[PDB]
Amino acid sequence: ERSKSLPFLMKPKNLDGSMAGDVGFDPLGLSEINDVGVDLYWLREAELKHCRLGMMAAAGILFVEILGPAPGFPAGKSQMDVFWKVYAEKPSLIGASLAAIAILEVISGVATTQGRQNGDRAPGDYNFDPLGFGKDPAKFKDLQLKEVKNGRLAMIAAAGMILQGVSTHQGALENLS
Amino acid sequence: EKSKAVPFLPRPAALDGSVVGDVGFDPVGFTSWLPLSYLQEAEIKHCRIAMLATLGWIVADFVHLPGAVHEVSSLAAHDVAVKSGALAQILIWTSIAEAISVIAISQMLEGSGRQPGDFKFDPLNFAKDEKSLKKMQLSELKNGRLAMLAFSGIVTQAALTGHAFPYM
Ligand code: CLA
Ligand SMILES: C/C(C=C=C1C(C)(C)C[C@H](O)C[C@@]1(C)O)=C/C=C/C(C)=C/C=C/C=C(C)/C=C/C=C(/C=C/[C@@]12O[C@]1(C)C[C@@H](O)CC2(C)C)CO
Ligand SMILES: CC(/C=C/C=C(C)/C=C/[C@@]12O[C@]1(C)C[C@@H](O)CC2(C)C)=C\C=C\C=C(C)\C=C\C=C(C)\C=C\[C@@]12O[C@]1(C)C[C@@H](O)CC2(C)C
Repeated sequence: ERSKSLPFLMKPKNLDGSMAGDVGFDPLGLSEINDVGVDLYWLREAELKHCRLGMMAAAGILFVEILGPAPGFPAGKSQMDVFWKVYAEKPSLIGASLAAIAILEVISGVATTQGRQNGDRAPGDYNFDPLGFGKDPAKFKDLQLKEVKNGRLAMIAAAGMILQGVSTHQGALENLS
Repeated sequence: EKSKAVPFLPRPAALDGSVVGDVGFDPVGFTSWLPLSYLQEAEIKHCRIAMLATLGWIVADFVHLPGAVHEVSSLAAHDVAVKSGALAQILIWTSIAEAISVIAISQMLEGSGRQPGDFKFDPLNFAKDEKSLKKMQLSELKNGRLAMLAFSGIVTQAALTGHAFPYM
């Protein structure tokens, strides 16, 4: 009856055990929202998209700062400020990436709403397993848990890197030391 | 359910299997409120127009017709051809063809039996049975889509950088 994460709180009604990373940590009861097209399905899809985006962004920042930029690309070690140097010399790359992300996000929203309507697609599912790393069950649950935990950690990390780069105008590991 | 192209999206519910080049790609559901034959005709018309346009752009940046008016790049050829009246002739004959097309598409939508884009233009055969016709329709659709995207890229790159045939 009590949430596993917060023993002083009752179990959130909509979070039983199903989703990976579920420990009952919903103090504000946001999982019970059923308005403005927002429900547990939409919240989970948003959480998974945030997890994946944060993982990609943190990996990119760390890669560029440690191993350096790719040939022909600007340096500076400040990832929040090197973006304007890339846009100053290769605006077409940024524009094409933005257009591609826009199209993919329109497709993602359509897929989310459709899967919410005629329930056949789990939240965050895009059938993207080209290498077959999660075919069999009893490993899919473990992979989902790993992805969720890594994505939450990378969300926090990427938000921290964004704020550090905006404020200190220095590199992430530069702030570290 | 679970359209072939986008495996996580539902089938567009208007494209089951009985159209050439039908991989179930309609995420925004254009076929849900527009006739399928109308959209097919529009797509095939775009394919043919853009194939001709890509070939003409690339060729005219290499070979020029005799005369001083034809000595401009394809990027600047529009303002020269419109002034000389060269594009007026193309406009006149294209308008005639498109009025006949108005009649044809109206008849196709109101029964008839004319397949979308089927003008029966076939001096040579190149398509003897149903299988050959289907294969060549798929080839035409794929080549037309590729040429539409290719002309888009060619024009955008040439406008961005006023370069010759290599528009990099
Ligand atoms: C979308 C189709 C299209 C359009 C609008 C244009 C437009 C133009 N072309 Mg052009 N061209 C095209 C296709 C096209 N071309 C193709 C496919 C080729 C390859 C043979 C060429 C080869 C070409 C050359 C070599 C030159 C031009 C030039 C020009 C410019 C002025 C003279 C002229 O009209 O061309 C004259 C066109 C030709 C001599 C060949 C056209 C052959 C046609 C397109 C193929 C048969 C299709 C058939 C007749 C369709 C019937 C239509 C129906 C309604 C009845 C003008 C901007 C001239 C210029 O100023 O260059 C900058 C020039 O020197 N074009
Ligand atoms: C209606 C809609 C879409 C939809 C739909 C459909 C289509 C109807 C389908 C469904 O049926 C429903 C629904 C709702 O899904 C809404 C669209 C979404 C919006 C409104 C898009 C918002 C995106 C904004 C982002 C993601 C911007 C991020 C900015 C960054 C800046 C980066 C910086 O580097 C910059 C530039 C400068 C640097 O110095 C430092 C920083 C600041 C870090 C980080 O990235
Ligand atoms: C949109 C795009 C790029 C957009 C870039 C933009 C907006 C950038 C704009 C800017 O930089 C400028 C210009 C100047 C700056 O000052 C301002 C900004 C704004 C910064 C590229 C698309 C590029 C699109 C591309 C490359 C498409 C390739 C498509 C292929 C290969 C298709 C293949 C098929 O069609 C066939 C062949 C057969 C079919 O049946 C099957 C498939 C597979 C679908």
